[PDB]
Amino acid sequence: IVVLKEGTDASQGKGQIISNINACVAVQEALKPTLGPLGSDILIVTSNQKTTISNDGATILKLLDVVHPAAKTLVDISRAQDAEVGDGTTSVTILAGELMKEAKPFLEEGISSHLIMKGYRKAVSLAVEKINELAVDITSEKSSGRELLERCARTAMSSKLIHNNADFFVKMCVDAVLSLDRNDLDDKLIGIKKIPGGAMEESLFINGVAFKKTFSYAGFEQQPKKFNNPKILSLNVELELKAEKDNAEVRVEHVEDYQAIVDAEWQLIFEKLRQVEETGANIVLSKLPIGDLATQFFADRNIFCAGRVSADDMNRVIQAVGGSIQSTTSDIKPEHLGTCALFEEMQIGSERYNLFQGCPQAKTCTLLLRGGAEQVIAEVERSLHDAIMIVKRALQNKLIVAGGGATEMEVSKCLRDYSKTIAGKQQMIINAFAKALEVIPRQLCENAGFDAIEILNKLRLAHSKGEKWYGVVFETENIGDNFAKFVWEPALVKINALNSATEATNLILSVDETITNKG
Amino acid sequence: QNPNAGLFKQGYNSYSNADGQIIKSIAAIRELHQMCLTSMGPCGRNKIIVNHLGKIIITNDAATMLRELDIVHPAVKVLVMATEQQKIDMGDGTNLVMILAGELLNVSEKLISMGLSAVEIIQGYNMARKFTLKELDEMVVGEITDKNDKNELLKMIKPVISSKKYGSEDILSELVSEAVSHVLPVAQQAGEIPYFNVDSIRVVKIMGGSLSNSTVIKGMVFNREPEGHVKSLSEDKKHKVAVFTCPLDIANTETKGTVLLHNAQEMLDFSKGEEKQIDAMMKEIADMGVECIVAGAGVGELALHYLNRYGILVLKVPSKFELRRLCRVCGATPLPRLGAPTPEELGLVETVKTMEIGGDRVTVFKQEQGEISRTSTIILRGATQNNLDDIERAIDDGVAAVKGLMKPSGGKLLPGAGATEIELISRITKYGERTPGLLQLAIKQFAVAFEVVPRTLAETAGLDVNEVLPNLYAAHNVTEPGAVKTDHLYKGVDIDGESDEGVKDIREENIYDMLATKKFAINVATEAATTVLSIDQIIMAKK
Amino acid sequence: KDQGNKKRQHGLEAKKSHILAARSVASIIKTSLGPRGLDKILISPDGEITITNDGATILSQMELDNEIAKLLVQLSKSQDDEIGDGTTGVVVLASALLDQALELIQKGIHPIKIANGFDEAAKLAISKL
Repeated sequence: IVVLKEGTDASQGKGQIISNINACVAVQEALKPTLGPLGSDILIVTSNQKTTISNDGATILKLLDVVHPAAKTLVDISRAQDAEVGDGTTSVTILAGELMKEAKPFLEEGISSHLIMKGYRKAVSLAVEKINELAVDITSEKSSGRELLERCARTAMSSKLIHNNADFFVKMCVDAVLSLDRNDLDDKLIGIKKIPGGAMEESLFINGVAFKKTFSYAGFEQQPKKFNNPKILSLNVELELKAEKDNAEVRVEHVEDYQAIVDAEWQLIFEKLRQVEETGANIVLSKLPIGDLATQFFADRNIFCAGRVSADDMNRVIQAVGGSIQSTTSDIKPEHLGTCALFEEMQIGSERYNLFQGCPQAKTCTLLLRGGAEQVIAEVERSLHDAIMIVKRALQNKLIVAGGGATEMEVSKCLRDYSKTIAGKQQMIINAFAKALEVIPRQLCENAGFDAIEILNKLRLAHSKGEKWYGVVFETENIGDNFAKFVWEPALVKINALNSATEATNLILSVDETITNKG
Repeated sequence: QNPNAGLFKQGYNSYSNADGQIIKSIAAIRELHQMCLTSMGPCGRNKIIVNHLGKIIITNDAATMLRELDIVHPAVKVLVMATEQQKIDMGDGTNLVMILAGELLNVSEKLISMGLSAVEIIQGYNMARKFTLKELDEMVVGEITDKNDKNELLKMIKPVISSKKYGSEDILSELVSEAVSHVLPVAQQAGEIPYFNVDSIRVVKIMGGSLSNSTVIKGMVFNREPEGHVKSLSEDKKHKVAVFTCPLDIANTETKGTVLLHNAQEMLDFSKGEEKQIDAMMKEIADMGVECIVAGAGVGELALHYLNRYGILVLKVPSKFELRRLCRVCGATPLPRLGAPTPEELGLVETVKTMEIGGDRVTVFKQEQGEISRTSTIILRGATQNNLDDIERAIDDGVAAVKGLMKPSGGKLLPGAGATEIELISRITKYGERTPGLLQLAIKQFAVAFEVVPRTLAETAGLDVNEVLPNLYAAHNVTEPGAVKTDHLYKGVDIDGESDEGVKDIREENIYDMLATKKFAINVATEAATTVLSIDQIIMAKK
Repeated sequence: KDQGNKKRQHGLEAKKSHILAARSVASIIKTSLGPRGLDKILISPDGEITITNDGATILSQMELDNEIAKLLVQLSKSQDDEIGDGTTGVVVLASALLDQALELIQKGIHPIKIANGFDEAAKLAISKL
């Protein structure tokens, strides 16, 4: 009659560890096509009904929301990969899951997982030491300031639809990173706006901030769109004649009183409307719509206004001209105003776009992209995001290691020799760790269409011949040196990946039982 | 067609004891016993606990598991209550009670299958318990002088960090021992007033850095910023602090006293009223020597203006739980009214400043070598927020383990790492064959039940049980030509991650178990095993 | 959260299901492509019955949960603003490339080589026109 769990499912034993292994393979198998710049993209449909397609492991695992506890640990460690580094969230989960696959036959042989986890901790400790030996300090050495940024951005943009126009896109990509303080570089500070229509090579770089120009209200052919030093005013409240929401009940029996209450509704609005002119600002920006009466009164005094501007764009305006948002039109102070070097409304893409240009106080920028289709430009923007992260980390981190299979093979190469000196179960565990490091160069060839059998075996040949820098060429299929091909990643990525993947692996291998309470 | 007999109560399922119901009760414990076998030890395993609120929890401590599990069966429920007996009176040894009491019932199945009466089984363990407690008093090797030195505290804390957080054992030991020595006074020949409360050590954490960058503060740290324009106090000694329950504003009535507004003429008088009254009250506070005012409630705008001209640091603590421990450092008392900072309610603080911890600015509360503090703070740093929270749970259990070092005979120690359990095997079996009667059956099996502790640590460490265990038995069996026995009391169970021909000694790493922890664990494990053996049947009713 | 109501198509059986699903949606408007093409009866959610061969109307009136077919709707949505008369022609042409891609998958050719193959195929055909 009595029950221990009161109907709360709890399972233990070696079968629970196997169930944790199958969960790590399921998460790995989903991220395998998303590994590498040429890797395939995953189709994810969230319960929010927003269909997204991306290859970035961070965004992928955040939108899946896997309830499985052992599989959720691989998601939590991927968010740590997005925190400590921010790049490589796809490879850290695949490598951690591969450690679960290589530890599966050891569980059937009767080898305890604690000796397996202890073997990885000694393997990573030797692996990080080899990465420090593979860390090459380079700043001005055999490279200039311009060639270091350009030649590294061309490789990230290679094998893409932008390959032919890459010469123009590297110039805007390098100038985008140099437009910000090299001490603190944030990808969020670089704005990117997609412009439908037009040629890809005609894209422009804006030093200031731009937005969509969502103003739908009539009164056009006025309010000149080109200003030299406009005074930008950030507004909150609603200046439209006929208001959005509220109202009032007024009972009057006279005809002159009918026109009076209509003029009263006008005078109450015109009061705060005239206070905008008393500030003497040429640009009026508000997150709420600016009605026909307001845009007409601004047209007579030659004041430009745009309503219903996104909040994300208004925050960049504050970071551009150094202004501030004031709630009312009365108390507006002079320091809340701001000014740019040039203001123009561009018709590029058969659509009107307001832009601020030449802001000396701007901590952010905006880069416009053009193309024949909105989906193609989105691929250009994401291929640019991969190029920005390489250019950004090049200045922030001067210690680099050869990527694209180069470093992955050298770490796996030496640990096979280090395992010869160690005897016992730890020898087969280190050999399994070095074998688990072979999944990274493998999936890079499988996702790009290259043959995994020939290229990997040929890579194991020349790399064993005394040259440590041989990677996998992503352009023309062959083995080659990525140090010459300029495939570069900082040493902190390879160190934090081996530390985070083994950590998440050690947390899952240490779980004998999963207790889930229902309620 | 088939009638029913034996159940006269109501429609139920009747379980007679002739079917081995007492064995089925132990079998239900064996399901839970195997859960604790992967817990104890630094090589133990962590269990994923999904809370009923949809929260993921991964921890080694089994007391959290039993708290999240809802128990019905009595033999398991008594072990849960027995775990609370070990959890309330001590902050360590919870896995010792669950594993030992489970094995005592496992070896009892051989006596039950033999036909030995349950009462005669209980009588055997009770006589063997008195033989064990007599040995546990003689198993004591060293004892701490209560010098409270840092190195002396490391000897106690080092084995406590083990079995919970491994690899941080040496790093966390320097962090915990420093915080204990701050709130632990050095005194002797006084047993009237208890010392070292659990609340004496506060633990905070922040993302970033690692355990190497962690620091220990001699006082409590507040997360809130110095709202007032005075960021920190001066270098003058003994700054007076004031804790006010009433918010900082114009003087009001203790009962109600809500300010109402009617006409704009009153608002002009309310402004000037708050200007003169606050400036009059805050000036008298500064004249009495109080440079810091702790406000448990809100602070007005004019209250900030006048205190900044007097150089008084404004510090707000809306949490009443932090104010309770705050009174244990300086000694200040909260005042329900405002304007009368009685010097008996005023405290003393050496230093109040603002430090940057993990990128965020925090205002601390601390002292240097004066007006001894009963509350300390451990600032933890780490890259993983989940693992950093588990370190906090390991430190909090380490603080409650130092509580066992107080007056109730906590200085004496016994060899740990499975060294004590092996010697008790030879001592009890010596009493088994020596004591005549049927008790020799249960007494000898009582010593065999201690073989689970060395075997559990060996199974979790991946070591061969067919090797370490028989070598550990021969390690304590020697022939000494004399009364005093020698050679080796120090052979334990081996923790190796890098092998080692044979086993090591306790004297090398100084890893031991406390007497107050071991002696209390034996009493709880036997009473829990006695309770299960005392139940030969169950009775239930319709809910 | 909510492990149920989540399906995953990956690897072998995913590529075959994607092409056949896009073929069924394309086979709808194949017979509607031309000057002689056949009409269809479309029923609005309010109950109004309309008969038209316009592809922009048929693809918009059709409510489908297929994500691969939603990409076909986005294909006709972007070209409708640019042109508007190639609605039914671009989907049949794209599905014809998918039908030939499915045959290449069965031959052992990776989808990346197929995508790079159709890319050089368009650049060559544009130069000829």
